[PDB]
This record gives sequence, C-alpha cells and structure tokens, in this order.
Amino acid sequence: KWKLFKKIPKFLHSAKKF
Repeated sequence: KWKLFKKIPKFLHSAKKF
C-alpha cells in the first residue's frame, strides 16, 4: 500500500501546533 499524504511531516507538525 502507499500513503504520500502522510509522508508530509510538516502537516502533522501543524496538528500539534493547532
């Protein structure tokens, strides 16, 4: 399987920054 939409770490970096 694949998940490039999860490879982006800067994304989860905003999750905790929100």
